[PDB]
Amino acid sequence: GISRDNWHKRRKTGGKRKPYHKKRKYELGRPAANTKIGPRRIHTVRVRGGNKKYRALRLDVGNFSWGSECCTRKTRIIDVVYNASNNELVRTKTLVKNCIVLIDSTPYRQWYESHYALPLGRKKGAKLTPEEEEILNKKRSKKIQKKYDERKKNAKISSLLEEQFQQGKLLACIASRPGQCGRADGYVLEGKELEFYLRKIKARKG
Amino acid sequence: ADIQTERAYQKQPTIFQNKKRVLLGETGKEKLPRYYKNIGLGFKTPKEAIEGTYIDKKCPFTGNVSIRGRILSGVVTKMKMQRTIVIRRDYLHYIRKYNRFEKRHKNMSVHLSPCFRDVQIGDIVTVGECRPLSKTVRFNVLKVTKAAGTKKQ
Amino acid sequence: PVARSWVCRKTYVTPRRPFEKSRLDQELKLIGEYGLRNKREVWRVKFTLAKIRKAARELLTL
Amino acid sequence: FPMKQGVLTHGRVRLLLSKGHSCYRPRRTGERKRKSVRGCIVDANLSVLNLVIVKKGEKDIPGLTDTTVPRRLGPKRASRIRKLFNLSKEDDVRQYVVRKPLNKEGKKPRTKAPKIQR
Amino acid sequence: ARGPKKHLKRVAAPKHWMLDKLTGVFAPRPSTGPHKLRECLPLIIFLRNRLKYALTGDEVKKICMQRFIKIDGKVRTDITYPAGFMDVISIDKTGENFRLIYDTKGRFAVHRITPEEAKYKLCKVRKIFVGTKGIPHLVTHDARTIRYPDPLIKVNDTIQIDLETGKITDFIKFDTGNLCMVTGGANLGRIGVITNRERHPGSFDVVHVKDANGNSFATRLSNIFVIGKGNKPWISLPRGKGIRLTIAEERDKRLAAKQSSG
RNA sequence: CGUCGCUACUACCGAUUGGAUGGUUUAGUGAGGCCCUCGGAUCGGCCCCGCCGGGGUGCCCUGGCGGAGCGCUG
RNA sequence: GAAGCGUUUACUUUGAAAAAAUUAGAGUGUUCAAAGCAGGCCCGAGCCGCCUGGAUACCGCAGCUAGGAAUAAUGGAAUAGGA
RNA sequence: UACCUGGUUGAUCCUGCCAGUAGCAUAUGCUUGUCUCAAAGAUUAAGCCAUGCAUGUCUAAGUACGCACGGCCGGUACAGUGAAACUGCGAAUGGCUCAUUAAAUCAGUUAUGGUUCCUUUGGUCGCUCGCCACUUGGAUAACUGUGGUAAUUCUAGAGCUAAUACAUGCCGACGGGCGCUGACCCCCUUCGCGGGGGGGAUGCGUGCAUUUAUCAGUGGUGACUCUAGAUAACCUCGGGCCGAUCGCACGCCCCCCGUGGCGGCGACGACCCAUUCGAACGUCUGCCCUAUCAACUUUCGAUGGUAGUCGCCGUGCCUACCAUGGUGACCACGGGUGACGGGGAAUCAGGGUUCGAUUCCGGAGAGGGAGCCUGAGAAACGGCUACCACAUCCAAGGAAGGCAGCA
Ligand SMILES: [Mg+2]
Ligand SMILES: [Mg+2]
Ligand SMILES: [Mg+2]
Ligand SMILES: [Mg+2]
Ligand SMILES: [Mg+2]
Ligand SMILES: [Mg+2]
Ligand SMILES: [Mg+2]
Repeated sequence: GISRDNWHKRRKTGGKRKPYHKKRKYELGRPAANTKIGPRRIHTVRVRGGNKKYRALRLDVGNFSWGSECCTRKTRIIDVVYNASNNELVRTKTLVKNCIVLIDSTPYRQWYESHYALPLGRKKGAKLTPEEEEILNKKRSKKIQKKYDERKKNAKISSLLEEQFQQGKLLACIASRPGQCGRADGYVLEGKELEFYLRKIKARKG
Repeated sequence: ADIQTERAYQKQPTIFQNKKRVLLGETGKEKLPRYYKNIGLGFKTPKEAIEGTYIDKKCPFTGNVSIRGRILSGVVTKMKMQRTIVIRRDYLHYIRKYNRFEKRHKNMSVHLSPCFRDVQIGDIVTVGECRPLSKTVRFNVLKVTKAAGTKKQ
Repeated sequence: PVARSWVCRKTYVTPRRPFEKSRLDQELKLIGEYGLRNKREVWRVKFTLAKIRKAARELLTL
Repeated sequence: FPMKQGVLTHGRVRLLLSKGHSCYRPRRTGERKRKSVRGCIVDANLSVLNLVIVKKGEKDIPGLTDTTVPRRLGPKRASRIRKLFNLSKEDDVRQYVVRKPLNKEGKKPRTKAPKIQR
Repeated sequence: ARGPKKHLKRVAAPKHWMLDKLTGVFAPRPSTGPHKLRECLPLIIFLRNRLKYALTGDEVKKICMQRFIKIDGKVRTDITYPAGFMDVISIDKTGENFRLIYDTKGRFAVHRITPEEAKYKLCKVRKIFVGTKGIPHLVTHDARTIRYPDPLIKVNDTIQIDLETGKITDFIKFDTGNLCMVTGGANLGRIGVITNRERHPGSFDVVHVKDANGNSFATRLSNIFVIGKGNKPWISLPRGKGIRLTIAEERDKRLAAKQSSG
């Protein structure tokens, strides 16, 4: 079928190479997974040596790490917004290893509230009183307040980042290979990388 | 220019670009750490690769390539490809019947990291074998020496 | 495949030129003296002597 | 040519048949083979039609609804014996197995019981 | 080929098996095991050609299936089991024990040993690493791996396996002045004392070894098997004490033996 | 020595848009396999919920027949 | 005993690594030999078995190692940007 | 054994070829008593093939309710020998041939720190806190019985019956510990404040393997982005492991007792690691003739860069965007080969010249191509699918092929 062989290429000098055998199995290639966004569909494929590979035909959830906060959560995928390799991949909404995607910020917002005890992702406050009022105060003891204001003093978020939190969507770059592992794990953009990808988005449109 | 000249973002994978920079560390552009490694075999890593800013995933010192196998030398012939050059290796082939020799040469496409900044045509470069970097590239420049030069008029 | 050996060699070497009166007479004298059946016996012992001399020459040059 | 369920035609089609589909058994592991088969639709162009009486009529068909033949051999698993005779717990489940007698003319007739598994 | 081979040619067999050409087309392709097939001695040829206990493969199969051979203390019924270097072949029915050791001419010799010496076996470590839960694992030149070794043992050192337990009794550090043995190449089967180890990074390191006669020979590091501390071996050496004699001295030794016997 | 005359032989030119056989190919059609999206001839489970037995004591433990939910599903 | 050579080679010597078979060649009365890889020893019969061999050499060119530095090429300080 | 001899002339010295001479290697002729080895449809046609055989396989240790035999000792699951069949494994080795193939194969060398690896061997297998377990569920063979077709190792319908087949799924170890979450409580500088520390109720995860991201720096390399740690999480329903398996002697504890609990030697089966056999793609150097082949490659990947896809992995292997590169008189590119490569063979001063289809190693192929299933391993052909070319049977509706295996 599809061949990964090197011997069908012209050699370095440009001369035509003649094959000395027909296609072997170990030099095969398989059709691309073309990982779409939607309810999970994973197809198993037997590979060389009897091992197993996972084709992620459709993925709706992902595992993404903040990194700066060392907070890794299982979030959901909204849509692919930019892809460095092929522009057509964005329009067809395919998850590849290096594509960047919009992910839900709800678990990270929840962790931020539960840890730093500071409003984040909230517009003006006093809108979710049965829960936010409890989680912010908890009337906790002297030492517990001493351990909360201890983590408060270094609690800051980049301006490009809390704006995304207000929007409810975070830019994240995949780091796994869907169609090889069957997952769409990744990391949340921050800092110079986020700034650069935002400028790329703006240059593409904006 | 800068190090971001293509559609993707260039970064060393082993280096965390963001360290949660807050008021405890002065935000006066703290330098991001640079990943370098000693390659062994007596080759000293150049200071340009030590303190540079370029990103090259195929650099022997700052990239993800290991030198092993054969270490050989050549003379730079062309300098007209992106981050890779072609060298000429001249040797003698012994023809037994005539009890004599025969000048013949082999070209080699070797990878030139941006750490070696002022290599010119004719200088002698020692390269080391690495994993296949491209279709015809299997070697990586480890050291550069000038060919009776270092004085340009 | 087979477990044969097919290692063999000729034990004699034929003379370069045939029909020399001197060589023919000398070999016939040897045949008559030692009761040999034909010229192949004298040729095989001549070849054995030649091989011995060849090995000795190699050792002498050594 | 036997007729295969799911063809949905009258006539024949050639189908690539894998292990345990129908109308074909594999001579070696992973072997598939293209076989001619008949569609599931019944018509006049047919030799023998297999039919299974699922509902009995008011009368009795001679030679069919009479002379009941047994199953050739009873259950072998302990659980199957248990569900056959409603055993609860340790009620002689070992000896409740059906033991069939066999009577050959040229030998002393004997009764034999199968080994019970699980 | 479309898969692994399972046949061996008689002429393509290792030379030290002393397999002659005429008797058979094939050779006993050793089963996979602790040792490589180029440097292993299969049990079939050990019992048929070295000790002459059996006449053919069927006879040696009967000996093996009657469970008398204990390779490394374990009963092995495989007819083509790879014995390999420094293994104990114990036939308790005859009360005899063999330590498989190369002789002077680089081939395994029938080496009879006492039962009190047959209970331990030296081994050369090959790789040292740390597995899960921080447990030091150590593999040997066999396929034998052990856990919790003394941290003093480094690579290409020697250990003393105690049979029936698979544990360590003692160890030998690889350094200058330790008696060793060459296990491959032109110097295969030679006993000497390590005198020098020169290092070639990215290449095979080369050691210089001097025997009792003072003859100095070099070899690669991977071919070195230390078998004793200082000048005293930890096991009984074969006849000749691993001392290589050139053609002249063995010729006149043969002449002296024949002249004394005649 | 050469033309001319006779006879043999060997290649050469030659209309025939000569012919045949290989090979690499452009353009088009294209069997079959694999993959993807569907598809659902059928084969099962639960909801049984039409009856009866019933049971800690119609408030069933359920064992069957069996309308069948005409649903949820493999 | 750890590190570098006051250049880089070519060359020469040494060592390692270089399948077996084949070739040369060691030993061995195959009845001689081509071959083969065997065989011999005392037995007064208890020899309730002893002594052996199955070497060695060559294996180009290319690659690895350690000595030599004559021959040949190659360079170091000239606007000194020299040690 | 480093060799020459006849032939131009009227005669002579030469150049120079022709012829002679010796081997060996194919055929052929004539002849042929003994004995030991021993090549043998390669050359043309890798052309076509009738027929028969060439790959099957059971131990005490997966499943026997065949009477096909048979001990029954006779009131009992199963004595045993066991056909068949399911299951497991092999069938990817071997054997054959040399068409293809000219830096291709192949030989030496080196790397895989860039990969997979049945099986053997050695590790690991209570490390996880979480109304069947004294053992769960459904089907299917073989078997009885009804057949169809001209036909084949074609099979359908009905009825059972097993697992180490196919699924399902606990207990136990299990007392707890560790890290977060922290109601509160206690000792504190006490004083009108902070206080410096302990215990801790309630929840959340705890093991190996997998996919991310992050921090520090037990062992190891010449060199890891190595191995091992720590944190946050994920962990794919055609979905990883965490024994529902099988034989041999049979024994120990009895207090609570007396009906249960403990037990040895094995076999099989395992996610993972190591080893063994390997395999695959790479590194450097090396190949015959040809210029009446001098410029090739780059639309259609040619040379490189960036990010992906796919693959077992590294790479233009492929895709997208870029740059215009790359190879050549040190012979590129093209063409030919009556070219498989090598170890080797013949000839034998030295140097060389020819031959290597041929039993060993490596490669390729199974009429020509192409595509796949199973499997650790095949682009398998004594496996399958299709086309092209040959070709077998036929009741004309269909069906069956691959001797460059031994004959
Ligand atoms: Mg059972
Ligand atoms: Mg050919
Ligand atoms: Mg050949
Ligand atoms: Mg072959
Ligand atoms: Mg298998
Ligand atoms: Mg093939
Ligand atoms: Mg095929």
